[PDB]
Amino acid sequence: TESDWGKRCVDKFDIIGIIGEGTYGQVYKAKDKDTGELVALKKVRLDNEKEGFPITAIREIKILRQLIHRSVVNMKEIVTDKQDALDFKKDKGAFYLVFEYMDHDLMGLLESGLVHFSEDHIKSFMKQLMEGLEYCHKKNFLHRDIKCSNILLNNSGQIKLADFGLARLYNSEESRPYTNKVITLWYRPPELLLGEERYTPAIDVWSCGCILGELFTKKPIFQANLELAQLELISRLCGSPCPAVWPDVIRLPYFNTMKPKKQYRRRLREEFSFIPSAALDLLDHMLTLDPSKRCTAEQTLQSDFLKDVELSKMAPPDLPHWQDCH
Amino acid sequence: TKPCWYWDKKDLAHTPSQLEGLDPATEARYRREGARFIFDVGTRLGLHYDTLATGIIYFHRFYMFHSFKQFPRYVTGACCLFLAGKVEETPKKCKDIIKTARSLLNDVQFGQFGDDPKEEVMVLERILLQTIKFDLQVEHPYQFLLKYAKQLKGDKNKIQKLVQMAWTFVNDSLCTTLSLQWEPEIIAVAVMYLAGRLCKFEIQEWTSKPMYRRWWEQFVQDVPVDVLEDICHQILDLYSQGKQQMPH
Amino acid sequence: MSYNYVVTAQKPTAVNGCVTGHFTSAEDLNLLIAKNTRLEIYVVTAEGLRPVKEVGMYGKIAVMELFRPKGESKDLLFILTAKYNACILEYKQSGESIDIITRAHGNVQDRIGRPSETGIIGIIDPECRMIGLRLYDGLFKVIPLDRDNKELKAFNIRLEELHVIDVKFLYGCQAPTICFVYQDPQGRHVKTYEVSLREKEFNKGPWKQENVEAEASMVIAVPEPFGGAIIIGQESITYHNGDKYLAIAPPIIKQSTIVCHNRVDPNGSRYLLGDMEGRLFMLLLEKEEQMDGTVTLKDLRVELLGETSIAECLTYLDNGVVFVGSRLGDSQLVKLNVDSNEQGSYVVAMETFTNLGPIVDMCVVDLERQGQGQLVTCSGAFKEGSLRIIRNGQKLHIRTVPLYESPRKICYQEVSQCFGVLSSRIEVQDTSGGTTALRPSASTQALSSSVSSSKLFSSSTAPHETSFGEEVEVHNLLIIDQHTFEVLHAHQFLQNEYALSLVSCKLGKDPNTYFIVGTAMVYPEEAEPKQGRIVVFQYSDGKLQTVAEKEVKGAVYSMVEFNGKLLASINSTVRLYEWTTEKELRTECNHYNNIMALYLKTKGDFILVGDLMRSVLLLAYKPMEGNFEEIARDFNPNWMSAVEILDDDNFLGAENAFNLFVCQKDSAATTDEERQHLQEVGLFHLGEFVNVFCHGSLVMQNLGETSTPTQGSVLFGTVNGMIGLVTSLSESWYNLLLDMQNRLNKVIKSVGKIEHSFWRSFHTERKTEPATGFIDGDLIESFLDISRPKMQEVVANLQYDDGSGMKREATADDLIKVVEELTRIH
Ligand SMILES: CC(C)n1cnc2c(NCc3ccc(-c4ccccn4)cc3)nc(N3CCOCC3)nc21
Repeated sequence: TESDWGKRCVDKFDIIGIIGEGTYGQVYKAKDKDTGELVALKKVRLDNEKEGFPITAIREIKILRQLIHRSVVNMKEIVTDKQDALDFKKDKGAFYLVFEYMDHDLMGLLESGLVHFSEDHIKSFMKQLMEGLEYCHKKNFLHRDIKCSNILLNNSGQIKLADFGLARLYNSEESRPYTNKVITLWYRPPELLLGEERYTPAIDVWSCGCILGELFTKKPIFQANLELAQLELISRLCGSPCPAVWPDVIRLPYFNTMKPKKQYRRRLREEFSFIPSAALDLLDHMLTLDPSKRCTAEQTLQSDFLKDVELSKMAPPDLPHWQDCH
Repeated sequence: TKPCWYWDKKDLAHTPSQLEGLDPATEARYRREGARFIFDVGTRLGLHYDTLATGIIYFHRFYMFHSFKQFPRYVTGACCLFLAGKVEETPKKCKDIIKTARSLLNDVQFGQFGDDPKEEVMVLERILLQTIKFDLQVEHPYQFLLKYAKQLKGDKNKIQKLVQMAWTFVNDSLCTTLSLQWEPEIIAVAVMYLAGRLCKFEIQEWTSKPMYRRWWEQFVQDVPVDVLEDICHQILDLYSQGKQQMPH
Repeated sequence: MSYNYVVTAQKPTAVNGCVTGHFTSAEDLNLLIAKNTRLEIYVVTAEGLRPVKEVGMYGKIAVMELFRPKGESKDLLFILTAKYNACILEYKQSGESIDIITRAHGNVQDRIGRPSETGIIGIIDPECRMIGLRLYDGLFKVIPLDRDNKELKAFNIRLEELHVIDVKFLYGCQAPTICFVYQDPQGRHVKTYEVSLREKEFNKGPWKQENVEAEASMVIAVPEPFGGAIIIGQESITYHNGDKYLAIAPPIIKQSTIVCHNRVDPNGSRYLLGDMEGRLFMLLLEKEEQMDGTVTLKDLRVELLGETSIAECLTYLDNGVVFVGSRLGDSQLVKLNVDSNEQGSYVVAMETFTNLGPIVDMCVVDLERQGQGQLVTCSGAFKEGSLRIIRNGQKLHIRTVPLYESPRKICYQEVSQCFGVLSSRIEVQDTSGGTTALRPSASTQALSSSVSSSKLFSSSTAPHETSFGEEVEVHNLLIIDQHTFEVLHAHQFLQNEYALSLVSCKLGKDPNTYFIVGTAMVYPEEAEPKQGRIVVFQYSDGKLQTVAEKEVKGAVYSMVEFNGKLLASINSTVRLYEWTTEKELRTECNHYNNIMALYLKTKGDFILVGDLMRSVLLLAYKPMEGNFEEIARDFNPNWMSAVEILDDDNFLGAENAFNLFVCQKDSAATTDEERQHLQEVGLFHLGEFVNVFCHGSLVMQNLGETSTPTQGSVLFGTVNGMIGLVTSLSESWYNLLLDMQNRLNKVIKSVGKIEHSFWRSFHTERKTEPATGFIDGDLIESFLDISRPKMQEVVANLQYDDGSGMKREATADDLIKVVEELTRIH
């Protein structure tokens, strides 16, 4: 049946090439021999045998077989290398996680400078991302690695979230110790810069706000190399963490340690004054310092900016293809 | 989409183990020993109850596709617990599972691990994953015992006695093939039902529908008493054959 | 890691802007000409221009303006670089010693902002109270010109109008006032605001918004006699001052877009206008004085003067002399006469300044069997199209062969003693239903001619509608002789067929040498071409014979000969064809993992593919198997302009951001993943747009030439006419030259006080990295031009390595020899 994963062989796919390098193996583009569908194969190598099958892949299998949303990437099956016949110990062949093939990734489209986003294209982008983030948050899962490279958009204007290698369940009642450094420094939330370690789903919302701002400038907002410099850049824009706006900042491990140059005032609305009013309000609420005052995924979907977007009107981004040469 | 992980009691007469000449009593004994091995090892390691149960459900499922005569059970058990730890985010190093296994197992039993215990377990991970068809998410009677108990309102002390007694039954049902016959939701109800009969409690009074004598039907739709009694019979038989008596 | 050296063989020749004023002395009339990164200062004479000074700047010159604040004797110069480096400069001369003073400087980049579509705009107040900068959408940046602002500190005023086309500071206003044409969904409008340095905000401007032409392009601030502004469009020129609105719509300007403007008479009575077909107009402002003692504008008139080179910048000098600065063709001095000549023209060319124009493609060929090599470049566009033959002999000798149409690709075929050149000409839909060319060109002045009669797409059934006046490109293959450069033959391709790629080679066991062209069927409706041809021609006995044609399902962007087989890139696919004994192309193997295979290069059985957005990939042909294998890819994303192979392990690429990089095989076989990661080991901001990389050198090689430290030679051609050379170094030579750069940068004074390290930093809107793996040859070759005190200051405590001596001190005289040897490669 369709559900008997791990047995079908990777012979069934014609490998087109290597689309990218992942965490637990390389990612390849491939065509299914039977259907002609294009797939993306993530290679999982347990040959290292340091600690066996990688947990990053275990998370992505465990969670993505549970999550069924248009804006969440779909794992179709898990296939294997030709296994050694009647010799299970010597078998070092790897496993492949089959996904749908998405035409492009956001970082590539922006780094190459080949995308222009109108307000209406940003509306369709964010409604899908937040709707899928909402779906995940309603299911009590945190992504913990929202970057532009984990947002896949195909030319049809459909957005899908993808690298769940760091996803774990969140319980509001049961506070649990979690890994401090989770989201990429450019998109890292302020609380994790101070090391909350018991963070809320709001961490993902901060990353998406960073994307929201980035889509309006085409340049990431908080570009730093070190955790302190990042807190400085965030502070120059959002204001310095202080009990006046974040009463519990005093509870954070590095609060007294990582002071910014000044106690800056918030200028987010001034430095982003070129943004439409409905959007600017969304950015201000998503880039709120205190995670308990930062808006939820649902609240962004009930905003003037996203509330009245019809997903029938996908409005694909302006991707130049001809005349890019001349 | 998703695989079916529940069989009928009559089907257990045809596990690989049975067809290689193992009798029903022996396979049942092997299942109890392998599960209790998983439980005790993880308890020493400080593992969450869900992690222990997940390993057991993997273990029980595994020997629905393979024979106990070709796959030594304590190696299988150790592997299941090792994977369960990663699945449930309570990870342990394989060397630490082997260490605890050595303490709890006698020399003959630890012989199953062969000359290199850690390797034999790590190798089996490939087979385990293919056997469970990479369906790693598992639900356990515990969550439903607490979700349903939260909706009961009444004497704080009578309900807590019901829950703890039912909890002990859930732990004991893991040593049985019930995990492979009935969904966890039914198990949680069955253990509430059992604890109720023994404690002379009438659970319907604690529900929002106090004159609905089949109290469970608001929690688990379509469950006949036939099923709940079958489950209760199986759990109590484990207490009668063993020395232990009802928890009270 | 990898070590390489980049040197400029010919400086940028395109004129990007030109201004006039009194910069060198309050007395002299100056002409400042800006080429990319280069500033040329001239003094206006009665015969032409007297050069006085040239400086380089560590930045692309984006804004260039002269102004004279109260208290100064002479004009000061403002320059803003494309990296947002601002400075104010002064000319100072002490007898024979000429130097440029940096009076104020700073970087005006904002942490947050959207770069505007119409680019950086910089304007200065008529009272020189402030500098206006339009850098980002929705923001107006003000640098107030107070004496104390030596760092050029500035503030932003919120601008409601996000999409601004153009802005100027208006004349005759009680306060500083800006006039701008902006775009919103309701069309284009002209609006005015006032600028308050005290309040640091806009106040309501003198006159109301008026709706303007949809394609309103340029704003002219008219001087005091008639205060106001003129708005230039595609069809109409309009004047707006308060309630006065006048508009002229002469049919002559509708034909070609007007791109430049300049004031002839300071009163504002006459302005010059230029358009894309090179036509030069006079815009005459007709005066009406009122009995009130006031001067008003009676009418606007446009008069055609003649033809100039397609001009990026115009500036009127004196008498009848006008400087024509062209980026597409040669710049000029032309004289405007009061009386027309017998052809009706008032314009007569005086001097012609060489511009290698846009270098679309180029090849190196030893025409005279000299062992040297000459560079035949495809240069210029449209009517200024040309082929340029460049040879060394101390200055480069450049011959220009006018084509009068846009050249696209060039390749040399020795067997035929001729070149093949792809070209396109612009024709316009005419009343016959067909098209008519605006002027004769090479594709029409060929001795013999042909037109492909291919029936491949003949079935069509795709409706394409034509409106009178629309432009079309007509593509041709030109056979041009290597000695005379007579256009021997011109082959015209199918209607709507673009010629994209060209090779000359033999295939298989076929002894004939062919011209092969790859094409694309281009229809306005298509996002990406879905039809195309590979055509095999034979040039024999003065006639081009169509030998074979292969239909493809895309655009043949790039082709290259590959060990007797034809390697071609069709959109996503990279394909290898074999040439059969039946003289037809047969597909052997394909590679499909690409977005758009724009560029191809080969070496042995290795193929380097340049992609639209995925940078560079190293492929290989496995002959034992008859297919392709991906060896390694550059996973860092980049938009490619051209690529080249340096050696079996190092690969060179160019970015659309004016950046260069080198990728190398990781050469570490620990994991398969390491082997497949091409690692960028070289990063360098060139400052130019590289279109073509070509192996070769123009230096005479007698085998007796002292062996240079550098190994290898790659020449490259850019949009601004700049020609450069990339060559490799040993680890020892790099470290020496790199350590010397750091010493030179501390010693050499930069114009605008721009840090050299900043200038060469890799720069995209999203990234900025320090340069690596590249030696700036121009900094190294400037050591020979610094004064002796500075030379000895540079060599202090300098030590050599990895050579005859493990630690050897350097003297100033030792380096003079090394750098001189390095000057022999360019
Ligand atoms: C595995 C699954 C989640 N998946 C499904 N479709 C995609 C997907 N699709 C976007 C994508 C598509 C094409 C290319 C590409 C094309 C030609 C040459 C080189 N790369 C890159 C990214 N890109 C990624 N990531 C790209 C960056 O690395 C890591 C993988 N994963 C995906």
